[PDB]
Amino acid sequence: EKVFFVTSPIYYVNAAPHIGHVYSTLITDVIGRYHRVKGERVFALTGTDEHGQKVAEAAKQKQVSPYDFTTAVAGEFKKCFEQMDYSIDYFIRTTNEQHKAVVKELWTKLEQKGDIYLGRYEGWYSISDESFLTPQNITDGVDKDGNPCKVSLESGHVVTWVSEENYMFRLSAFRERLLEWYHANPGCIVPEFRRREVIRAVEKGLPDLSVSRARATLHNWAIPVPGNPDHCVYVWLDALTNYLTGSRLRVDESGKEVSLVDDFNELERFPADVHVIGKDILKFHAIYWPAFLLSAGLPLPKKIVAHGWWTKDRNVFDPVEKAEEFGYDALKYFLLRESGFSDDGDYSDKNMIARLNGELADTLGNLVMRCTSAKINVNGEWPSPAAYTEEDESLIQLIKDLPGTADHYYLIPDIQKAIIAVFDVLRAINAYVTDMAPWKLVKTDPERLRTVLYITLEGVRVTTLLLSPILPRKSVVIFDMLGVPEVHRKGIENFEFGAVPPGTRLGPAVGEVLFSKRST
Ligand code: MET
Repeated sequence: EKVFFVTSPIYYVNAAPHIGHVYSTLITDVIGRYHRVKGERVFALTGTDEHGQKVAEAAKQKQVSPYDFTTAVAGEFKKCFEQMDYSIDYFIRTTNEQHKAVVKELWTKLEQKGDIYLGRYEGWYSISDESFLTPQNITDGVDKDGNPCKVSLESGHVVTWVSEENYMFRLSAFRERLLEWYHANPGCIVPEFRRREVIRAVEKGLPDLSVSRARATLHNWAIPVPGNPDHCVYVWLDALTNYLTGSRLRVDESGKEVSLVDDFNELERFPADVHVIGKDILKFHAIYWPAFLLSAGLPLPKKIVAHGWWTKDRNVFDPVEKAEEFGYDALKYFLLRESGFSDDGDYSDKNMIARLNGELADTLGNLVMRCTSAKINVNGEWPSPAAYTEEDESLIQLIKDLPGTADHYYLIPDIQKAIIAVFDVLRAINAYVTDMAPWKLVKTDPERLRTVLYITLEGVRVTTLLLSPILPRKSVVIFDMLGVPEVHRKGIENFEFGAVPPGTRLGPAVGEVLFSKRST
């Protein structure tokens, strides 16, 4: 039993935070939140990648010091994430002095294992991606000036030739072990088609990887190689090490770091159970990272999950403005509902309003009000049910199964599928409620209404619970309206049908609603 350790990528600070980072961190936040709902220990991690030529040259373009630049843009990332209302346990910065120490330790470990030698890298590089590319991954294109140039096929950013004496890591020696790893743990990369991609690439063969650069090239904005101050550590080896650092940091409740433990086992976080990443940074996490860890004699992460978006890029979205307009919880819902493992996503205002109105308001919202309405629930309490009809049983079955199903989806992790599963059950509850016409039963048959109302109430409680990682603020409101005690708002014990007893009283009236419909 360990601390469930989930991470987001750490984002370059060349520019202000935008939708892409918010999305990536959201996914990390949800996975964390679900596992806390199951009553597990969690450590969710996010932060900023502050070294390198890319970041240095952005600070240069704004005619400001790297220290001041990175610190300002970091504060912006932090402000954005506080504003987005996540439940992240720590925000790491690669400029952190304890992080630097961890990198040198890891470097020293790889060096002592014999896996680092002085060689040369002569070949193409994308500064914007901080990525080495072979000639098969470039093509002709254009720069900001409008001259003919070479560009990455990965991303379309400008590439440049590099010929440097660099320290090299023996990546080629780890090809077979990475392959054994991919096959022995077929869940280790998600979604499955990116697992195939990684195997195909490693199958083809692996060159050694440049893990240092000449200090002139990086404008001295990087961690020096231990025992060689002429060289700086590759920004990506620096960056990937944040996962290790984060796993070794004791943090106060204020969120500030206060100690770096010698040994990761001390905090029971490492290795990560899930690395959330974008599709643009797959090779670093599924090829380079496991190879460093194997060299270092460290344990590998359990899962890498690579979503359909980019970690970084240029339907314009200031996440905070859209949240101020449509709602924080609803914006998160929409991003998680609309985004599959691809770019097949419609983020138009039209479709956002359709989903807000269609699902959040009409399906979930309406259901809460019906089962809490003074009209239908005249006693304002959880009634004790009478005998169940077959129709009752069928809905009860769906509700009884929902947690196990949603659980598996959350553990893939495929949040979209989890959301869809909950809402399938919400549609079912509405259909039942339409059939039973409890408004009519209030007069006709109060005993039958007890049964119908209780099942409805319980369907709403369980669905809301399983949606609580997605709608953290609104789940609280729903629970308050239903009058569910705090103790029952968490824990797998409360995944069970019938956890909240008959006679529980509902919360007081607000009459403000849950999700107001936006005009079309
Ligand atoms: C260890 S994850 C580093 C990710 C990189 N800074 C990016 O924004 O893509």
